[PDB]
Amino acid sequence: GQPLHLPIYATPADPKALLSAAVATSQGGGKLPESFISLWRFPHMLENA
Amino acid sequence: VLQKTGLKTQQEQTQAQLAFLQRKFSNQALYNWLRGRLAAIYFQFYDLV
Repeated sequence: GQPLHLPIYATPADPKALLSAAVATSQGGGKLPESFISLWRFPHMLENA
Repeated sequence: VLQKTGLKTQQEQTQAQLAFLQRKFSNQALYNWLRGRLAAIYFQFYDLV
């Protein structure tokens, strides 16, 4: 009962290549607040800022 | 067989670390953006000084 033919040999499966996706988002920029005038002249307000 | 499944667990862990280093906040694209913006501001400020 030993077969004369030799058995066929299986081919192993292909492994999966794990891949990541890196995307970026776009947040909208902020606008300016309102111009509020003050009492001070230029150099004092400049140094303060 | 247990050695093989241990190695596949190691591979999945390496994939997890790589996805972490891509998807964390301070990644390489952040520093590229910072170096570009800071370089432009730095050059213009150099000219004024």
